[PDB]
Amino acid sequence: VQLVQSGAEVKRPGSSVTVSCKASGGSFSTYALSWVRQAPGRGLEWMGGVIPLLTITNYAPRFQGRITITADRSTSTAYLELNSLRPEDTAVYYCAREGTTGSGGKPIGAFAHWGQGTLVTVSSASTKGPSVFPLAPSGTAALGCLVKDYFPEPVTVSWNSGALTSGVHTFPAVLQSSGLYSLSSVVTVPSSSLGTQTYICNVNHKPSNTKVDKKVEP
Amino acid sequence: EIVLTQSPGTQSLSPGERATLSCRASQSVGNNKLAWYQQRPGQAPRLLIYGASSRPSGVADRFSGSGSGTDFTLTISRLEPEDFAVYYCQQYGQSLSTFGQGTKVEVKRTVAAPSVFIFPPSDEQLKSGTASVVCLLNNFYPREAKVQWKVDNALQSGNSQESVTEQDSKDSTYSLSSTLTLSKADYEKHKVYACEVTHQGLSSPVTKSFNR
Amino acid sequence: NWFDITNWLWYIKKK
Ligand SMILES: [Cl-]
Repeated sequence: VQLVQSGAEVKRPGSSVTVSCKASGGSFSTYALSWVRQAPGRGLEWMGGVIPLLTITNYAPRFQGRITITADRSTSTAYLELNSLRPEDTAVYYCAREGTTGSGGKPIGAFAHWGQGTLVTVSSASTKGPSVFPLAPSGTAALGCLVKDYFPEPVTVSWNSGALTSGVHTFPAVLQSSGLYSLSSVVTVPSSSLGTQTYICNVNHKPSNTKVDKKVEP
Repeated sequence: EIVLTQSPGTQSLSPGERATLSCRASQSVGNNKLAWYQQRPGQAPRLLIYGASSRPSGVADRFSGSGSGTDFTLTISRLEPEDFAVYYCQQYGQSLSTFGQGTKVEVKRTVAAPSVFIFPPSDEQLKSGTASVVCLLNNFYPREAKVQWKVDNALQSGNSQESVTEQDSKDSTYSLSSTLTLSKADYEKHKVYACEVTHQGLSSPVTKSFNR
Repeated sequence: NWFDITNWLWYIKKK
């Protein structure tokens, strides 16, 4: 059983989002499919589920009035609709299907099968590429790059095209009052290397096609 | 609504040690429909135990579940490196399913004070009308740390943000980055930019600073 | 309990 979700989406406040979950393997119609979300740095929250053959939904009271979960047996696809979006709805949304036990397909209720998740970002911001600024080094020195003012997630950072990983720390982004993200990436190295070795941070922000290879020097 | 309490929310343990994680329910869980999941950073959760004590075929037998009613336990007989992760309990004994808040099992190591670095704004950024000052607290343990920004000794509020890395897989430390942001014009009103750091490994606060 | 429905369904659909 494999569950494959639709891709990340940015939604405006007050809008409605639809996330899909396509199942392949086993039977679709007779097993319970639920939606579980996780806001950034927070825990898992069960939202609701559906049993497709019976068209019986079951919604958490917190979402009853804003959620619709549907199932299309012809495509083995389940859908989550969530309305009246607010910034608090920014989260990774997972579909999760109950497991089975034994050889006869007996269901277990608990969620054995999970999709990859879908990040839904609720924001009024527009796509923006970051500026990339050096954090210049002053037996160990620190140096880094500041990747400032981008939207939406994600940004990836490497150093020296992936050759430098020891001592690298790439931090979680923070969301600024502007509704744009900022992140930093740093590395510590021997002070004696600063004269001779080159350090370059490779920043990739796909949505804006920002690809910067910033040499950081003393 | 059944409230599931996972306490403590963090356990600091060593590889090879046993772990027992508590899930207490505010009401009896119907038919012991209590599941446990593991979640590592950047990954979907994974089912370890269902029906309080049943273990899916694929799951390591060092994980076991027990308990009934309102009092459930996940036991990890011997912690492997990959077992340091977050564990959630979930009840599904009534139509409103709920999860606990999770318990993070992290690696205990010796106390390590942060190495502290401060970075002035780049010339490039200053040309653009903004000044970001960065403070790095590197490779410390435990995770609890505090940074305060002071500008000519005035404590700052509302103009900084920070974040923290996941525990390092090799040395079991954390690092933290904080950014203070001002307009260029405001940045140019002040001289001394300081970050003051508090941590268990420091007998008194450490300040790194520069003069604009 | 909604979480028990599919077990019932499984049981009655066996032959
Ligand atoms: Cl396992």
